[PDB]
Amino acid sequence: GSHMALSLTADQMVSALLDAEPPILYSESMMGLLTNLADRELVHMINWAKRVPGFVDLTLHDQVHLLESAWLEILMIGLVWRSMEHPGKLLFAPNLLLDRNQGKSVEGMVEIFDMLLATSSRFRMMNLQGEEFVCLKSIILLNSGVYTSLEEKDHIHRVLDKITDTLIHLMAKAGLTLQQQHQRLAQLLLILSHIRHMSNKGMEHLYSMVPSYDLLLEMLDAHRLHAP
Amino acid sequence: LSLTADQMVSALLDAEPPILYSEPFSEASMMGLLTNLADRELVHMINWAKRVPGFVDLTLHDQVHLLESAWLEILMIGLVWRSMEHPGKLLFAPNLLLDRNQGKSVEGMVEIFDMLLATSSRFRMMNLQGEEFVCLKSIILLNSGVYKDHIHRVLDKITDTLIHLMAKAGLTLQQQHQRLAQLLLILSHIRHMSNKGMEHLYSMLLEMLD
Ligand SMILES: Cc1cc(F)ccc1-c1c(Cc2ccc(/C=C/C(=O)O)cc2)c2ccc(O)cc2oc1=O
Ligand SMILES: Cc1cc(F)ccc1-c1c(Cc2ccc(/C=C/C(=O)O)cc2)c2ccc(O)cc2oc1=O
Repeated sequence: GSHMALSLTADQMVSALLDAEPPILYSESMMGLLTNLADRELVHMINWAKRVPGFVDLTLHDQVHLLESAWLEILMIGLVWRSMEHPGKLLFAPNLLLDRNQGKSVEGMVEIFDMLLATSSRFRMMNLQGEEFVCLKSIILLNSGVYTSLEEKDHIHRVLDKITDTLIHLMAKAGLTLQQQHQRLAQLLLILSHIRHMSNKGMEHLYSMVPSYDLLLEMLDAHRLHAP
Repeated sequence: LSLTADQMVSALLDAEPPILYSEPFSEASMMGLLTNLADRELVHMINWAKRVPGFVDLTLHDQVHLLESAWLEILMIGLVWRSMEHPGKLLFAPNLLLDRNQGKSVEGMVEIFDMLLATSSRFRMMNLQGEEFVCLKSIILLNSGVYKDHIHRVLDKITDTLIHLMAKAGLTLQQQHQRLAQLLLILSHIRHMSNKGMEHLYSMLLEMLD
């Protein structure tokens, strides 16, 4: 059978997102290594993205739009998640744990590094859970590009409300008061604005030294050819 | 800090800057007109910043950084608010209502226009209220240069304040959290616009604060 996204309970949404997680990939000149990693991560992101409840309900063209706006933020949230148990360090991959100082070997890279580090330490001191993380990553995929067919927008927003509900359930089951539930949610959603900022600074940097709409369309298209 | 939700709102409503006026247009004239308008609003913005509860308690360094980081986001949300009832147009001032065609007269400008219009169309579709608006505007000032325990206390207070307005208007407990989220996710898109806007402006405080 098939569960429509707007029918999911909070626990079924959490279970769907946890089950969709991509694996942690390994690293194979700093930049060449990072690009290869991202490239490989990308193929997996696509598989993940189609398992986000509500995503395949959209037109294909709308799917690519959302993925074109969100892809670098998604890479980044994952990076900051992996880096959480390693203060001062970015875990690009387990064989590629880089610190602030190595970052200074690439011009302008330290600033983004420091932004990424600060986001990671904020997640750490907030004690972000795995179950919250997956909610935030999905929110990113659905939200980044939604402000740039009226039924598609409404549907995307209704799925966003569902993940929000799911985040509130997690916080209520963790014992937070209503005030605390609202404040932590707000705090998590503001971190998302900073992740957007990081992404834009990241993109500026990449264009100055990248998946287009057309490649992501092709990669989305290619997914349908995968052997199950 | 000590204030109630009512007092916070009241304070925010009282601190609101005025709507300024602009002083047929060419490209260079339209941009001079927008520049001079924004220059004039920045003065009032600094003044409004100082009346935001919690802001002057920060160090002057933190006050300058937040404002330097957030000024365009603030200009932009004020614009999107003003333009809300004007489908397909940006109300930069009552005497400077500009349509999508008018923005095509400067290289790169129209892309930002569309993004501003979408934001504005989104606040209309949501029925953004004045009191919610002022809360969001203050969240932007406190959030945009944030990444310190004190900033986050004020933020939590504004969150609480937004929720109380929502409660006051009869929204269920689920509707409240849903709406709060929908609004703070708009803040992501406003940050993005600011970034795009800054990029374009490179393709060309200490006093009022101290
Ligand atoms: C650290 C950094 C600085 C930038 F300034 C731009 C991007 C990054 C960055 C990369 C590096 C990166 C390098 C190249 C590309 C290019 C992709 C492509 O060409 O398809 C993408 C990311 C990254 C790679 C893998 C990953 O899991 C997370 C990451 O998070 C980041 O913030
Ligand atoms: C529409 C736009 C496109 C850009 F690409 C950059 C900024 C804007 C923009 C401006 C125009 C603007 C033009 C010049 C300057 C400053 C120039 C300078 O200091 O030299 C600032 C704003 C603006 C002006 C007043 C206002 O209330 C809101 C506004 O919102 C915007 O998004």
